[PDB]
Amino acid sequence: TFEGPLDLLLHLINRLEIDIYDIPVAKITEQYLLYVHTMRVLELDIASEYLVMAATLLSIKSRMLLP
Amino acid sequence: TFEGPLDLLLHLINRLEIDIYDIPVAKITEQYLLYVHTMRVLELDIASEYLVMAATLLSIKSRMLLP
Amino acid sequence: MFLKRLDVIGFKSFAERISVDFVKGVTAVVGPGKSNITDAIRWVLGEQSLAEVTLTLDNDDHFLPIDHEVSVTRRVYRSGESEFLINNQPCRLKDIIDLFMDEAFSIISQGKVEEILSSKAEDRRSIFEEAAGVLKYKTRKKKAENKLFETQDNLNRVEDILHELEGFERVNERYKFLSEQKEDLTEAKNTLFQVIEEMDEEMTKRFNDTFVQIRSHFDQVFRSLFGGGRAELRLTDPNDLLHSGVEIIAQPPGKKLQNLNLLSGGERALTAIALLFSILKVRPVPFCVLDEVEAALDEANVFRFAQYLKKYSSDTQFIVITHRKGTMEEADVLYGVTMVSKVIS
Amino acid sequence: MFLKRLDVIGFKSFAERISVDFVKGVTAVVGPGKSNITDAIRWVLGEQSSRKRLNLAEVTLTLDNDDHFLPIDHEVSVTRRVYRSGESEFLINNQPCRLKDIIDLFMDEAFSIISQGKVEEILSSKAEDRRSIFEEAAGVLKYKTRKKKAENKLFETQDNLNRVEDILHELEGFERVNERYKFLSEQKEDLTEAKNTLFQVIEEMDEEMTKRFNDTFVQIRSHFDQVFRSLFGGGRAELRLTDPNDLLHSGVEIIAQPPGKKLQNLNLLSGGERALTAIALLFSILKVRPVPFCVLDEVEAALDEANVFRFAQYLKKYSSDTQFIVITHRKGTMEEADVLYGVTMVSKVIS
Repeated sequence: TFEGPLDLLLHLINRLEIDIYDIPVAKITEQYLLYVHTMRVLELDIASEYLVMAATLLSIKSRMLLP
Repeated sequence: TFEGPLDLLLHLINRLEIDIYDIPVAKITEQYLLYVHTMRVLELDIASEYLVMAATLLSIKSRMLLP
Repeated sequence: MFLKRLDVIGFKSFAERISVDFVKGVTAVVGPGKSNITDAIRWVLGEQSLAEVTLTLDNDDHFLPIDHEVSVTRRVYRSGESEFLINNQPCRLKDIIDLFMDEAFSIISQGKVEEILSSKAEDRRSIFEEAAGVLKYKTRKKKAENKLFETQDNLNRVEDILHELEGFERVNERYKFLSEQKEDLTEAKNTLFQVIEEMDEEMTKRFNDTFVQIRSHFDQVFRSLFGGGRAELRLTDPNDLLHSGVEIIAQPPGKKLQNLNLLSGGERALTAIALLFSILKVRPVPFCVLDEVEAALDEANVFRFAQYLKKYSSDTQFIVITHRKGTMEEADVLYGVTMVSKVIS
Repeated sequence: MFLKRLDVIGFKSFAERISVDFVKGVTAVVGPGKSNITDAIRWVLGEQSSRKRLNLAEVTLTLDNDDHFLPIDHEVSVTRRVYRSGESEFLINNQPCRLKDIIDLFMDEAFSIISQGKVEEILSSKAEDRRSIFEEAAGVLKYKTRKKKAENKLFETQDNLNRVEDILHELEGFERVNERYKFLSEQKEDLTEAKNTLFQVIEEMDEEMTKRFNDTFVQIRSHFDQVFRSLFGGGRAELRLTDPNDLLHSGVEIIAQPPGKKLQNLNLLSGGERALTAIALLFSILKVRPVPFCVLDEVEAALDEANVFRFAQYLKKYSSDTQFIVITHRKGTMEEADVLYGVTMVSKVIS
């Protein structure tokens, strides 16, 4: 038992999606689409959280320069 | 210009932290500690988000089994 | 989750306790003063909205089971104070959300259905931005920018010393480094806007990926109700998406593809009901109430609409209030409400 | 961000408009009926806290309207009304709005509002529930929510297995059966593998959650002792842990020895010592998860002078951090203040 809590639930979550939707064919279904949206919007939001924190340190580091 | 929006702001964010706090010595400061907390709590929360979604697909896949 | 019950005392038209027991899925309300039950929940939830002695309090209770049975109850007086109680212990309002965000319910009246159709097609996209889940990005992106101008102004303030420094051991070692470091800083800055681009690409990619889905169901649901015609949602300024607008065009059977309103009728009604079933497909919610919405529809219309909810059951909990026949017998459980007001089956 | 102003009409003791202009950082309020200004913001904000005027040398009133000038990164007006019957309205920049709409830039915690009772709210509470305050500063509550639902979600996937184990024994015995059973137990075996490792994940995450908890808990300990001295000058101050392990549901004791009396239990300390310790505690929790709004409602009234000084000192120094609006009759703060508004009972106010 090793690596992370996260990537291991990535090995996982990925393995599930395929086992439900991406099973032979990969059939697009109303609640498949839903599934991707909920997931694909998240990543944008997480990214936007690291986006705010990134700009933040910049203003901070921008600021240490000068008195 | 390539790879991701994310990892590229990881190359970045990492490069900033070091340039502010981890500059010679690496001096632990009140607002350094703050910085790590805000960051280190996030990852837990993000992980906990993929945690809920992981368990979800499981109940779903658990469910396709049976009628 | 699925609402158990509503306790009602002293609210608007409500004299006695009249408690309402609220099945899972479909539920119903009849009257010519009945209208006020939505308002109750609407109010308890916190969204906007002669023969007996006047009253100084109003108390409404939400039985509402979650994954336990969780009571949400709200009071007001003259002077007057207002209290908040989860499972009958007094609480704060931020405290109301919680399991709400860890949107939620939709509350639909005849006016809201005009709220939409009327609104200048600019602001309307907000409804799609919301379903495209793209609003959160837009917030943080916005603050990262306001944060970015900060780091910017500090550069300008830095550019200033750099020219003053055009000329002991102090100067050269600093200037060598100062412009060394600032050069590194504008590199960071640059690529952040880079990032906003890509994220704006995904934001829009996110937007119309969803916008396309809402289009499909809009036309597909339109027919299931009108039987049929074409329905599309246009885009004013196809590009400039983030601030672009959304037109709504519908041709009910008969009259050709043309503009809403000058359609008139309860056609212009139906199209929106059609629209709403479809937005509900992309970001669904397990609470839906409908306040006398089908009153412009003719029968088989009223049927097909009522049909849609008949079929929309296992999805979300539906409480619709109307005097209409199509729904009433196609309903599950009815409570009569008659003006002071009273109710039961 | 930093509050610009408060408009006040018809609220509790407030007859006329009395508008309050609210500097950035430190600000002040004097009186023997002044107490009601915190309540205003407290109420306009929506946190818990007659409610409209009625004063008998003047005609009773059926509305109450309070306005928050409050500039954000624009100048954003937050304003709240109530009547008999009565309706209540909500207006951002004087256009009517919903309440979920209130949060927004609030979460995309926030402010702290501190009265004498809240300072008892803490000290009294059975040391079990107290940890909530540290869980909150350790930012560990969100995990706890989602973890909780993932578990409730996990029992689901569980029960379906049991329901699956049932057919599997019924299937102990055409072409249908063998192909299915071979696969059924093939798949269920894979499923309990998924399930198992999820709890695995909750462990690690619970390790981080607690790692998260006391990493923060340790910081709040340092400042608690360091701030205690800066006020008492000095003694020792520690926060214990009942059940050191079992952390997630463990408790937190608060022990303090002010100068003189030895290290011993709060309350039986008595005084405005038992007061001060909490003010000390609070400056320190404020260090780990700070907020740019702090109000203090007549909090220093048990402190003696140099105490009142050092406390008031602390805010004198706590300026560039957050905006401070403290309300008191106390002298230490009043001259160490920045800007005072007098409030005198109907009530009236200005400098």
